[PDB]
Amino acid sequence: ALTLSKDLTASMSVEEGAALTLSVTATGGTGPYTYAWTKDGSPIPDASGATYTKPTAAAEDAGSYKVTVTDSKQVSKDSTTCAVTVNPTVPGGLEH
Repeated sequence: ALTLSKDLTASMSVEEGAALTLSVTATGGTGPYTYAWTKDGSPIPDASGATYTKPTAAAEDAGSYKVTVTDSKQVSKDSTTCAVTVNPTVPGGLEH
């Protein structure tokens, strides 16, 4: 439940149109971080920057988001699991 200070996001459970922030500080690994972004079985929005937001996530936007970020001790750090579930109009689990 413990993030790096504040996380990029924690979780959104919805039908497609979830609310996602992807966020770290960036350089080529000096102070701020150089990176590899992935999510929990799914592709992430473009990647490789520092701070990006997905205001409405579609089907390939469903999974859990995580990031491998290296800084100035040449050390790779991991930033938080942001879990977004974006369903089709709903399959028989919630109210059906």
